[PDB]
Amino acid sequence: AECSVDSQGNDQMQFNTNAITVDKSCKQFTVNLSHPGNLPKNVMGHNWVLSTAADMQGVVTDGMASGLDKDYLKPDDSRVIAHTKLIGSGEKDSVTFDVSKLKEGEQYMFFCTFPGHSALMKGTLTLK
Amino acid sequence: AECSVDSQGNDQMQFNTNAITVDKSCKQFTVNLSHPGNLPKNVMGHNWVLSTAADMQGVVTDGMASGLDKDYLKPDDSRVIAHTKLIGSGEKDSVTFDVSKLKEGEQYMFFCTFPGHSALMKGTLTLK
Ligand SMILES: [Cu+2]
Ligand SMILES: [Cu+2]
Repeated sequence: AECSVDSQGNDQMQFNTNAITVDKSCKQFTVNLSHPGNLPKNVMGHNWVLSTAADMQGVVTDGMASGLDKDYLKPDDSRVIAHTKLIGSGEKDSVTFDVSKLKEGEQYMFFCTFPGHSALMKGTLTLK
Repeated sequence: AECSVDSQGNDQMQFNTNAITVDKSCKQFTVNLSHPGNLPKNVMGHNWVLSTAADMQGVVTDGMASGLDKDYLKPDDSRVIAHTKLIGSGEKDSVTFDVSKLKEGEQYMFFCTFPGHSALMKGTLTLK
């Protein structure tokens, strides 16, 4: 805990939070994502993807085009700071990343890239 | 147009209209649904479903429980007044229903029951 947060993507197409702050003392930060619900990945999969607020749009749009087999992420997208995989219900994944990749004074956004989901499944992240 | 309306459901989970006025001189009313875009039915499928504003929530919950193969509509649901099938991009479907099944002063909603889409794809239908 302290440098980790548990996140949930449900069958209603929402995340349980919309603002995560990363404490400057953390060397690494972990996101544990679970998918409560009953629906399969192909109709209601979720991932936790991080980028800057300004890159988000590019990542969601190139992710959408890559398709379900690339977990709707462009392979080696260098706008992507960190991402989990695309999980279906009852599945779980965790991503740990370097806090050094964040810089204080920049807005980040986490979001899901499964088509249409970022309209509700998104939140701000900031290093503080 | 005369006793019919054309409706579109696109890749960003939006219907092109959000209010339909059926007119009382119509014995029947037709809604012609189409889906602009490129995503298939299992990612961005849409249907047009009508029920009272009061029954929409159960129709949505039971719908989501029916599965993709049942087009996310509970078969022979008593509360659905008219519905198209679920369609992906490039697919088209229509429904004609009799205007005697709507009464004056009752509030009706049209909506899409594909998981997560109702919160964003819905509108009111009025007998005038
Ligand atoms: Cu999602
Ligand atoms: Cu829909």
